[PDB]
Amino acid sequence: RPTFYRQELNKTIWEVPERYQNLSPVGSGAYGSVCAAFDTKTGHRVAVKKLSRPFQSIIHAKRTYRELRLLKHMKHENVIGLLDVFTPARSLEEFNDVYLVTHLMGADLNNIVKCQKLTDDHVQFLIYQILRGLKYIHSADIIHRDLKPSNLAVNEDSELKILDFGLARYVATRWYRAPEIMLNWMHYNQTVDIWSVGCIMAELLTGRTLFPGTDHIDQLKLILRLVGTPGAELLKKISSESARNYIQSLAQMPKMNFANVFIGANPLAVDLLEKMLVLDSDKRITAAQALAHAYFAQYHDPDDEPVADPYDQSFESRDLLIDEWKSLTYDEVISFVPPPLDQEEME
Ligand SMILES: Nc1nccc(-c2c(-c3ccc(F)cc3)ncn2C2CCNCC2)n1
Ligand SMILES: CCNC(=N)NC[C@H]1[C@@H]2C[C@H]3C[C@@H](C2)C[C@@H]1C3
Ligand SMILES: [Ca+2]
Ligand SMILES: [Ca+2]
Ligand SMILES: [Ca+2]
Ligand SMILES: [Ca+2]
Ligand SMILES: [Cl-]
Repeated sequence: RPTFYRQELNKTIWEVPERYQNLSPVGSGAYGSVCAAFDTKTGHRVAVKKLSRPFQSIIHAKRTYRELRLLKHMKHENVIGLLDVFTPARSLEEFNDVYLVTHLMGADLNNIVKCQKLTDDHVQFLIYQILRGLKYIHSADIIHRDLKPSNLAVNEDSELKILDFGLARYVATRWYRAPEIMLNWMHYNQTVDIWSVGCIMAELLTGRTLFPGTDHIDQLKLILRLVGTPGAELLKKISSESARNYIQSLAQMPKMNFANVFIGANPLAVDLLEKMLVLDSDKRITAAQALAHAYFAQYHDPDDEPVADPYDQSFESRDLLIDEWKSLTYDEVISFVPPPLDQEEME
């Protein structure tokens, strides 16, 4: 059995195996807070997330199970996955704390673009990696729904991983959210995340936020100025009569030619943005299709753009008692198998 030690971090006690040393806070994550650490077993740097009150309510308990199940399933170089999961509890009866461990990523995407005019080749690499991660999660019927620069972890070499996907069943930015999500439209698909990629890519190319709306109405008006007024077919998706009447009442605006908006950008980048930033979600390019776009020609490699194993989400439709979610979560902690340190081979 491993020996644990206690340390106060972010004003609360963390209890971790002695394997993990030099814990230092690196910010909050979804439903928890994160510390960087040194893994003395492998000499690797890791990030340890302590979930906040994982079993306080049925909402917390199911979200704890959801996150652990998802992260145990994700095995892709552009998606956050698990090196370890632990609890100081010796039994289910004692079980009240869950810690998740992944490879340390020092920054988020806001740290990459803030003080650096990115080259086009570098933007290609960043967006390529997002799309590769999205192809993988979407292939398991998992959608992010709130993709944004602060949900993209990046290391010192610009390697990127998607995180905080598949969650949520504090005031957040809405500047990157798909219109169908921001406005609660009745049905949507995986391409909500592609809208977000378009917003991110636009900002990496120009250094400016594409749609910096002050509220949901101002954000919609900014979007429509770029993409033009939608047809009546799009109203089909909106439940609220007041919202439909409002949108319908707006003066007709033509779509802008993106070449006149992103002056000086690679024409292939402009073409890709035109395919991502479409209001018709059935018309939006998918992640897999975007990976084949000529903008990524120097990075694209079909042998290294894998899909996910099938993911059983049947638990999502079930209402269970708190102790049932807790026991299921405990089972998943105990059954976790750490991956090999080296899981890759030369092409
Ligand atoms: N520094 C770093 N490195 C990797 C991941 C994270 C991380 C996690 C997280 C998720 C699962 C897990 F098992 C361990 C940690 N959740 C939020 N963050 C963020 C902390 C600050 N914003 C950027 C990443 N932070
Ligand atoms: C922070 C800087 N970003 C912006 N001012 N974005 C809004 C503009 C862009 C999106 C719509 C079409 C064009 C291009 C004109 C506006 C509205
Ligand atoms: Ca390759
Ligand atoms: Ca490597
Ligand atoms: Ca290897
Ligand atoms: Ca090959
Ligand atoms: Cl599974």
